[PDB]
Amino acid sequence: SEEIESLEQFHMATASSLIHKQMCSIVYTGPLKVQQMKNFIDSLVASLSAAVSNLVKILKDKFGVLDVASKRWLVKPSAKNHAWGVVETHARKYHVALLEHDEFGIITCDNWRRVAVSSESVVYSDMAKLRTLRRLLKDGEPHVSSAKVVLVDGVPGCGKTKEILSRVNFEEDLILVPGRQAAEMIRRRANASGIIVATKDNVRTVDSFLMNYGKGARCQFKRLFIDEGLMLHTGCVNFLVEMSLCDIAYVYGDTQQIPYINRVTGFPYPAHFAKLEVDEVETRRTTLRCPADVTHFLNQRYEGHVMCTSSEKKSVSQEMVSGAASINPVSKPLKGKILTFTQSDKEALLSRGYADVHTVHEVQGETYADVSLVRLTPTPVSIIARDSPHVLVSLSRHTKSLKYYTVVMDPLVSIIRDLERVSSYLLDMYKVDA
Amino acid sequence: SPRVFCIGTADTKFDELRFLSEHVRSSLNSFSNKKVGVTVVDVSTSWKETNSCADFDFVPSKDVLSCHTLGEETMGTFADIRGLAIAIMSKALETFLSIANDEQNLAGVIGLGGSGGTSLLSSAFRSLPIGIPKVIISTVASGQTESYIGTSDLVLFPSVVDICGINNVSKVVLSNAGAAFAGMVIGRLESKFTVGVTMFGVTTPCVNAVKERLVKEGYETLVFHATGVGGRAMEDLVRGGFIQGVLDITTTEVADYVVGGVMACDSSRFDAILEKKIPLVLSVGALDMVNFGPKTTIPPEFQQRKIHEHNEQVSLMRTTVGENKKFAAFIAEKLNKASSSVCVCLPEKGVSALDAPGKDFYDPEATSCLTRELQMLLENNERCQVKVLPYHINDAEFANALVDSFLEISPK
Ligand SMILES: Nc1ncnc2c1ncn2[C@@H]1O[C@H](COP(=O)(O)OP(=O)(O)OP(O)(O)=S)[C@@H](O)[C@H]1O
Ligand SMILES: Nc1ncnc2c1ncn2[C@@H]1O[C@H](COP(=O)(O)OP(=O)(O)OP(O)(O)=S)[C@@H](O)[C@H]1O
Ligand SMILES: [Cs+]
Ligand SMILES: [Cs+]
Ligand SMILES: [Cs+]
Ligand SMILES: [Cs+]
Ligand SMILES: [Cs+]
Ligand SMILES: [Cs+]
Ligand SMILES: [Cs+]
Ligand SMILES: [Cs+]
Ligand SMILES: [Mg+2]
Ligand SMILES: [Mg+2]
Repeated sequence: SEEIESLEQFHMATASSLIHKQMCSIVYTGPLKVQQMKNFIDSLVASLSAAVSNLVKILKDKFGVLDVASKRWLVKPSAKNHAWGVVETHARKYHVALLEHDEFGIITCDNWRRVAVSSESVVYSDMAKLRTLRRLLKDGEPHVSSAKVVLVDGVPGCGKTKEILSRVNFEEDLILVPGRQAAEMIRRRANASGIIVATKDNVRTVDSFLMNYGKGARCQFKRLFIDEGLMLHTGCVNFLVEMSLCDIAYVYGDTQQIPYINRVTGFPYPAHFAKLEVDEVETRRTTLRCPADVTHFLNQRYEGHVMCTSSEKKSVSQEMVSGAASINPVSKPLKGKILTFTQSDKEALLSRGYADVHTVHEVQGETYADVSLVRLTPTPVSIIARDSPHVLVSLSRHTKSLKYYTVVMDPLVSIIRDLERVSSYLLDMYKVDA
Repeated sequence: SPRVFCIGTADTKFDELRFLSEHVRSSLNSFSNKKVGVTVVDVSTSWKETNSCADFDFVPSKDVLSCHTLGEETMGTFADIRGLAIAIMSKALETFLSIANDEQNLAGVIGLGGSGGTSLLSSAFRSLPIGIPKVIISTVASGQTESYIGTSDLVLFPSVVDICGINNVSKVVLSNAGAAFAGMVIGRLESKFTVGVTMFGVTTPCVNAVKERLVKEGYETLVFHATGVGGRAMEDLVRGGFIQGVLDITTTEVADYVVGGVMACDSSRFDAILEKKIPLVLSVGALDMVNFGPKTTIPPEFQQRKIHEHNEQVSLMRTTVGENKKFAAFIAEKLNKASSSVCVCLPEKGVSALDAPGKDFYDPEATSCLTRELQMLLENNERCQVKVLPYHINDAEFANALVDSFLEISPK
């Protein structure tokens, strides 16, 4: 559609014009929110500069390179139908090109000698976001909304999504969330009574909102709801608030969920930039889902004490499996929701005949009565650490029980053993009415 | 009726706890001439329950927890699940001992443990008044001990070997510690106006002159090295009732709290003194330096600041005009809350031996600002007098001018 046309400023621009070897000596000015927004834009300019520069590097000395003449790949890429890449002309000039495809691959031109693509150019999100955001500036200066912003600092199962689903007016408000799985979950839980009230217009991912701004749908919203806003750059949040034209915005955040990550070699994102500036701070410290033992765990990972309404106390247990093969639906059926930490293990369990299997990451925000967590990879698994957000999420999905089957000792095994050892009278101290 | 408590985690050290209690009871009866009761308290944090300890009056783990309710002291984060459990029990123990100390005769407390149990016991034990026997046979007595003892009279007896059963070694170590404790207990049962002063080597000329004056004026004195724990030590003694007046000459700890030095005070500095409403004469001694050491350690941002190398282990940083105003703000914000007489004495010439004419830290521009900033911030304080004297903090006349000011708000 007209999207590629909306990105004309990027089409055929020289690779050089988009590469900025610096963005480390940048000095920001104005109100804190303004610097955060500016910095957010810069983080995008920086990410794109790295993507374009890496493509040029590959051409001169995942990463796929196409030979225009033979229409055959010199180095096939992992992905397909890349949204863009860098073109190397016969004179050896480098340009950024918005890519078009057909039955035989990339539609090229006469002067094009080679084309380079990568995972970074699979989607043109940075360009899309940069296009949208710069259009909102008046000489590099972003407008700050006068809307009131309320931050709700919460913990697993305290009611972050629940409150949003309970307080939102679907005919007037907007709910923005970080990922597609979150959005689909929100829309699914809102529509669970039989009527579709949550659509693609009042519940969107942040990326979708930013990339298709103005493009249509609806612009003016009375109230904005952001679920899991600490997963976003502060400038991004200031932008969303302003772009939604809301009078008030409620940002629900969790300090121990996967946080916003730089991911750009020594890119400047100082501490005071990472702190969201808001008008009011509310705290939620009573988990309505988690058993007492998991609550104890939450107490050691969060600022402030965490209480629970649940009567459940001891709920976790583990099992070291001598033979990885023995983990099959016939030998040992896993009750409740079956989860794994990695995609590979997930595939393994599915290939063995286990039903409805997902990764911890794929079920964020979800609740289950019973959970069977499985680890089949004896080799090192990065995301399984005592301080990992994944471990946190994996321990807080169940209301009744959780059991961890693993082929090798790991931090989760220790955490679970520890929780099993805690005094029951101590666990009672976390109980609260309701 | 005097009572002592033998405390430990019975789920992992039951026999050692018993052996100790047995030896304490035996020693108490032995050393006295006259009856001291002994109660065994279990502070285990696991689910393993202990219902008794021989024939001793015994308090189970759950009973200690039941008198406590989660508070701010344990709301933060912790390294692991066990650390949190211990943190909560520790504070619960503190409540349990508070109760026993009010509506009962607490004669002393003793315990044993590794780093964990010691950490658990120390916190609750040091919450009791100085004088009351506090003893812990610890496996970590030899090493860094300040986080356990703090400013208290808590005594850590080295266990020598790891506490793991009664053997020829632990038998002797536990017997000695238990006898020592019993001695302190029986000995206690069967048996002037003091001024506190803050000091630094760079203000010792002032402090020594003030001390000689005070002793001559008939006072008893306690000098504290302003290293961060010093001010805290002084203040804990103030609420303990051991200090009736304070001459806070060296407030240098404020510089470190503000700038971020190594010998910093905490946000509570001065509160103890003001809450007691005891006479307070305060000054700006050594507020011209923030402590670091060694240079290689000096945080990156201050690496370009004016540094003075005292030793290989300590390097002093000269405070800037801008930082001095912040020092004044901290002091003033506290003093303006006073509900009793306070006098601020300021030496116009300099605040330390290094802040004098012809010395490495001399900067009358910073001194002047510190002075004018205190005056301004304290101008509407109807409880505080501000005196600006034409001297250097170490000049004999300044010292005697300090005691003069003290005498007027604390006549004798
Ligand atoms: N389908 C359901 N039926 C009954 N109770 C539910 C259901 N879904 C969620 N809950 C309860 O709602 C509470 C969780 O509210 P949520 O907002 O979904 O969790 P949260 O505060 O968002 O924390 P996260 O996102 O899971 S880390 C828990 O008490 C769940 O037991
Ligand atoms: N996971 C846990 N949860 C709750 N309590 C625990 C846990 N693990 C251990 N404890 C208890 O913590 C207390 C101290 O354990 P100890 O083995 O005695 O540690 P310690 O010898 O005093 O010091 P260190 O750190 O082991 S040298 C005992 O009551 C244990 O049962
Ligand atoms: Cs163009
Ligand atoms: Cs450029
Ligand atoms: Cs199942
Ligand atoms: Cs006797
Ligand atoms: Cs005797
Ligand atoms: Cs209680
Ligand atoms: Cs200092
Ligand atoms: Cs005054
Ligand atoms: Mg949620
Ligand atoms: Mg906490």
